[PDB]
Amino acid sequence: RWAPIPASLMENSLGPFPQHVQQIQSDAAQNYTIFYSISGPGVDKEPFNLFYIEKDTGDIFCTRSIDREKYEQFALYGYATTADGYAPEYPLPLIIKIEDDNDNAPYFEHRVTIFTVPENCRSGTSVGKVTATDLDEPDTLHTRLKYKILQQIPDHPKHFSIHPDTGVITTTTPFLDREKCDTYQLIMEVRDMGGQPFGLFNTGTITISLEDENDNPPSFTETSYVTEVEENRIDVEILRMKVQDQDLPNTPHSKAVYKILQGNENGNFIISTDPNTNEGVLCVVKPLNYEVNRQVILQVGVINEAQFSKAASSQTPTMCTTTVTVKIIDSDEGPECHPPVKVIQSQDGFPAGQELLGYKALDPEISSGEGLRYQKLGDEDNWFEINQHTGDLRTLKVLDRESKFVKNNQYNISVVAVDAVGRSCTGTLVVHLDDYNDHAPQIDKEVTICQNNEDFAVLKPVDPDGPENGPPFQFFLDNSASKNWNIEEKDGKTAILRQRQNLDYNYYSVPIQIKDRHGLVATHMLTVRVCDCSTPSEC
Amino acid sequence: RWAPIPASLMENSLGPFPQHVQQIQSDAAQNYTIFYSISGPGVDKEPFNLFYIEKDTGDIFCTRSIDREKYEQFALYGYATTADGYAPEYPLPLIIKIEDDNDNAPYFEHRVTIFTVPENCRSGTSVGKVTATDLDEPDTLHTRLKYKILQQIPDHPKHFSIHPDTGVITTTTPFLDREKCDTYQLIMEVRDMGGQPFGLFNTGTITISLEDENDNPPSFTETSYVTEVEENRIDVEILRMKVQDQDLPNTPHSKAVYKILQGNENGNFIISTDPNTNEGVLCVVKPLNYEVNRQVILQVGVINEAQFSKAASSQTPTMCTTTVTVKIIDSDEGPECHPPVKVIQSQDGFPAGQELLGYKALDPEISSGEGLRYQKLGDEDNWFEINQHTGDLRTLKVLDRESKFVKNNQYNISVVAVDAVGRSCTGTLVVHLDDYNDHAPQIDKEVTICQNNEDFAVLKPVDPDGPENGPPFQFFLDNSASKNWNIEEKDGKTAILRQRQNLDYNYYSVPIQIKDRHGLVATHMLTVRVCDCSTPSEC
Ligand SMILES: *[C@@H]1O[C@H](CO)[C@@H](O[C@@H]2O[C@H](CO)[C@@H](O[C@@H]3O[C@H](CO)[C@@H](O)[C@H](O)[C@@H]3O)[C@H](O)[C@H]2NC(C)=O)[C@H](O)[C@H]1NC(C)=O
Ligand SMILES: *[C@@H]1O[C@H](CO)[C@@H](O)[C@H](O)[C@H]1NC(C)=O
Ligand SMILES: *[C@H]1O[C@H](CO)[C@@H](O)[C@H](O)[C@@H]1O
Ligand SMILES: *[C@H]1O[C@H](CO)[C@@H](O)[C@H](O)[C@@H]1O
Ligand SMILES: *[C@H]1O[C@H](CO)[C@@H](O)[C@H](O)[C@@H]1O
Ligand SMILES: *[C@H]1O[C@H](CO)[C@@H](O)[C@H](O)[C@@H]1O
Ligand SMILES: *[C@H]1O[C@H](CO)[C@@H](O)[C@H](O)[C@@H]1O
Ligand SMILES: *[C@H]1O[C@H](CO)[C@@H](O)[C@H](O)[C@@H]1O
Ligand SMILES: *[C@H]1O[C@H](CO)[C@@H](O)[C@H](O)[C@@H]1O
Ligand SMILES: *[C@H]1O[C@H](CO)[C@@H](O)[C@H](O)[C@@H]1O
Ligand SMILES: *[C@H]1O[C@H](CO)[C@@H](O)[C@H](O)[C@@H]1O
Ligand SMILES: [Ca+2]
Ligand SMILES: [Ca+2]
Ligand SMILES: [Ca+2]
Ligand SMILES: [Ca+2]
Ligand SMILES: [Ca+2]
Ligand SMILES: [Ca+2]
Ligand SMILES: [Ca+2]
Ligand SMILES: [Ca+2]
Ligand SMILES: [Ca+2]
Ligand SMILES: [Ca+2]
Ligand SMILES: [Ca+2]
Ligand SMILES: [Ca+2]
Ligand SMILES: [Ca+2]
Ligand SMILES: [Ca+2]
Ligand SMILES: [Ca+2]
Ligand SMILES: [Ca+2]
Ligand SMILES: [Ca+2]
Ligand SMILES: [Ca+2]
Ligand SMILES: [Ca+2]
Ligand SMILES: [Ca+2]
Ligand SMILES: [Ca+2]
Ligand SMILES: [Ca+2]
Ligand SMILES: [Ca+2]
Ligand SMILES: [Ca+2]
Repeated sequence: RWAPIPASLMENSLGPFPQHVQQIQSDAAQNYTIFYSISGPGVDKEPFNLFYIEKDTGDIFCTRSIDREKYEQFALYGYATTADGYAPEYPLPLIIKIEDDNDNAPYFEHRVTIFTVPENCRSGTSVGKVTATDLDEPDTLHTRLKYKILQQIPDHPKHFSIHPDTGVITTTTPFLDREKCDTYQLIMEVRDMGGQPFGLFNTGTITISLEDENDNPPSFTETSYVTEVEENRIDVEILRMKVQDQDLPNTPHSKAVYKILQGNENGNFIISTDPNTNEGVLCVVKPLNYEVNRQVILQVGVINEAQFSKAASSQTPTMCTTTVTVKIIDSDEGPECHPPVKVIQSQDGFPAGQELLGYKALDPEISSGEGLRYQKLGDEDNWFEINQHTGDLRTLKVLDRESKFVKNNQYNISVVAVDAVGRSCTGTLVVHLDDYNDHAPQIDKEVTICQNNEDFAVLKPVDPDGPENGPPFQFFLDNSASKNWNIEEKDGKTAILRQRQNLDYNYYSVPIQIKDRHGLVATHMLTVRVCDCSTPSEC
Repeated sequence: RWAPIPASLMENSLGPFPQHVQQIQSDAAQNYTIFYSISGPGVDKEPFNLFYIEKDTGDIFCTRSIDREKYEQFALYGYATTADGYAPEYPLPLIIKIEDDNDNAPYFEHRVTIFTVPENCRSGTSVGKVTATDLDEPDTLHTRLKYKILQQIPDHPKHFSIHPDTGVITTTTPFLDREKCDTYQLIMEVRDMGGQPFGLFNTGTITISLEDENDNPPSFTETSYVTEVEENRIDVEILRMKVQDQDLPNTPHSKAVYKILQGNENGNFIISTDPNTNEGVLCVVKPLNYEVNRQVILQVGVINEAQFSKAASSQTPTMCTTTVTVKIIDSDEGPECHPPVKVIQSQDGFPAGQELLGYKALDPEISSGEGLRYQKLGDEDNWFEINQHTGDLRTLKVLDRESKFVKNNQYNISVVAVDAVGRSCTGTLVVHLDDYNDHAPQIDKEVTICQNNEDFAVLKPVDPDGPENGPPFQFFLDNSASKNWNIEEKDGKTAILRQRQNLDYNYYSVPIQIKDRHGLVATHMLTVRVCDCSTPSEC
């Protein structure tokens, strides 16, 4: 079957109705009469009675106006029957095609649309795309939409340009900046018919608001800073420096972050950020001493939580920094005494009535150290006497390491220094005595031996001198015990009193001399007890 | 077969070519491949390659612009065959109908055309009809013509009016006159599109020339005429009168015809029309006699060869006529003599030397008959002698009816009258004389009779007088022969000489008297001889 050739009706005909469409006719109309009849969606179906046919002339007619956008075409059947109801001709499948006119204006899905763009973006940066629906016959001039910007606000300079065919808005300058203007509005138009002035149209708004980029570093209020704090302070804020950021406030592009760049090596200072005011609070956390440093110079800088961009302040070093000089003020302190211990050395044979360098107390204000009233405290055998105005020492006794108040060969005396108000230090003074051979080997003199269980005694000398000036000892007999006693010296620190087999139960006496390593003699009278004991207790 | 549904093309398509017309498609295409092809006057016939079909898509296209006025529609055949040569479809009869736009202006067949009408016609008289060719599609606005006169010249009054739809020119007044205006021009316009101002148009001329009708009778130059001709003249023109006709000259409406209305009863005059000058020649054909009438007065009229019309001077009495007075002149004539014979009566016994009224000779100039010199000619026995002046008779001899110069009782004598110049007539005078009884019956005297074969004779008298003064006669005897002779009168002119038986052979003498009807006696002596003869000569 061949496709039917379509007759065409223009939508929105006003009249006069009934309006004429086409004329169907059959050649078999000769010889005998024929009754023309019609049927299809449009006559005996929905929509009803849109068409009808003159029973004789075969002329088709139209009873009402048609909206192409509701009905695009009608597929009908043409008939040729006769009064008797005979049917010479098969039915004619015809179609009536509804043609389109520009009876619809293109409109915008939404009155006002938003787009957003990052500031400082490249020109030709495409920002977005608009689309308008036009219900006319598609892919025809009646539907060919053309876009263009009707007006921009602020009016100049124009930063936007829309491609008329696609509807893409794009940028025209690279100089978009949120800090100069944060939002632009464009009034738009859609004209069908290819944009020719007899086209149908509507307008709409399209607001463009810029998204912020951190293209501005923060900057301090004043060009440079100065302040004051007292020495030996802690947990106190020195100053508050405020800052300016030209970007979006209360955001990582706005919030500041300070850093002490140079000057804070020891850790004396710390800086932090008041979160409610975004200023930098400078505090003292470890104390300063006026005497060591009178002036500290800090260089503090500021940065944003989030990073910098735009490539004008990014390649180049643009953290803005100011130099804050913190002055420390003087407090007149009591006296200090470091190290907590001084030490001086001397010979053990050091004479009395001598002057010796004692504890030096350094006054912090003036290094001369005068104006102080020293004072001894912990002196046992009173070896010393202090100079009240210079803290020097005067020997009273002859010094002597072998004193029963000499542990480790040292003597302890503590001194209290006092200033002209009531403040006081304390120092400890160690007296390290070097040794001299001023003693000789000493021993006990009450010897004791049993009879049938010992033929000897063991006698043990002790040189109170130092290990260098002590043993090895040398033991001599006096010949008072000529050939009734004898002594032998195996080691250099022990000796054994060998009696001879000529003994009585009595108290004999044997004089014995003993020598130190150098040759200092002592003489010792031993009273030996000769008991018939067993153990060294039964006597 | 159902009639094909036509797809439509606008003539004068600008483009863009190739342009899409319609799309042929076959249902049997889902089964196996089909290659579409078309053919008809428009593809492989004339005009060639205007159309073509995409073999697969079935779209028909058009390659060039079409002039509907060259080709009103194209009847094509669409074919759907396959590579294998199968043919699902019989060929599809298509027709591509070319639509018309108003691209032709209606024009006039001839720049200037002529029509003609007779003058003095009724208003609404149809003069002619114009037709313009417009090659556009008939029965549409593109050809719906409206006609109109743009200008008529002479400008006023407008005598013509054209019907805007049909193109028939008509008259508007009845006052058309060729003698006032012979020709009109109409400047015309034809506007298609129903004469609406955006219609196409052209102009033309239409000359109207009036046909002449005889609406003017001819009229004489002079108000009246006078002239002179000679008495007793023949075959000569008396005068030439010219005439005026304001109609079409040298035509049956101009050429004249004269007729004598009154005055020419006897037939003296005849008039005719000179064909070379159209004037009237008045002639004499029977002669005039000055003495009878000195002046004749004629009534002449003139009319046109062709009859009069318009029914204002044709229905109404308008033959113009003039009175011609023709003067007759006197001619000095010879003498005339009518009747050519006179007759006069008299007694036969009329005396000599007597005067009698004779022949009258009429001189025409003066009726006195004087100035005339008469003269006798034919008088035999000289009965008369004529008077030379006037026409009298003088008896010379005594008159006598029984004269031997008188036949039938009349006497002829001719007289010639002569005037004082030399002209002469001739006349005869018959003299019928009355009878008198002056003679008596006379007879011979020589009788003849025989004896034995005759007893009587026969004698016959003759009275020279008239039958009235003659017989019947009466015969008397003198009684000289007492009883020897006797006569009897049977008839009125008979006589028989009866002798008696007492007779002897001798020569007797018998007196016989005889009288006429009235009683005049004569005596005659007969010498009668009676011999014994036999025949009428031998004695
Ligand atoms: C006389 O005064 C001096 C003052 O220093 C005493 O000598 C000091 O002895 C102390 C205790 O032995 C030493 O203290 C240190 O202690 C830590 C742990 O507590 C240990 O790790 C160290 O090795 C050291 O022993 C101190 O260094 C030492 N000072 C000096 C200058 O020698 C001395 O003991 C005093 N005399 C008497 C009789 O107490
Ligand atoms: C219809 O009538 C015509 C008369 O000219 C005739 O030729 C034709 O055959 C008729 N129709 C049929 C189907 O025979
Ligand atoms: C520019 O950018 C917008 C959003 O990225 C697009 O919609 C447009 O087509 C062009 O790429
Ligand atoms: C675009 O402009 C028209 C002006 O004709 C407005 O009516 C419309 O609302 C939109 O602003
Ligand atoms: C688009 O929307 C704006 C409001 O944002 C209107 O002012 C404008 O006329 C258009 O309707
Ligand atoms: C300084 O320091 C000592 C302890 O080392 C105290 O005993 C003295 O009284 C002073 O306060
Ligand atoms: C009037 O009559 C003329 C003939 O005199 C026609 O030619 C014209 O068409 C109209 O009928
Ligand atoms: C009819 O009249 C017009 C005047 O507009 C002429 O131009 C034309 O030639 C025709 O004579
Ligand atoms: C008819 O003819 C005359 C000239 O004879 C033109 O003047 C007129 O315009 C029309 O062509
Ligand atoms: C009168 O006279 C003429 C001559 O003058 C004759 O010819 C005529 O016959 C008549 O006698
Ligand atoms: C009488 O007779 C004569 C001749 O005698 C004629 O000549 C004349 O005319 C008249 O008749
Ligand atoms: Ca619609
Ligand atoms: Ca549209
Ligand atoms: Ca539409
Ligand atoms: Ca920026
Ligand atoms: Ca920014
Ligand atoms: Ca910032
Ligand atoms: Ca200090
Ligand atoms: Ca200080
Ligand atoms: Ca101080
Ligand atoms: Ca010592
Ligand atoms: Ca020692
Ligand atoms: Ca020693
Ligand atoms: Ca054309
Ligand atoms: Ca046309
Ligand atoms: Ca036209
Ligand atoms: Ca006239
Ligand atoms: Ca005339
Ligand atoms: Ca005339
Ligand atoms: Ca005369
Ligand atoms: Ca005369
Ligand atoms: Ca005369
Ligand atoms: Ca006589
Ligand atoms: Ca007589
Ligand atoms: Ca007589």
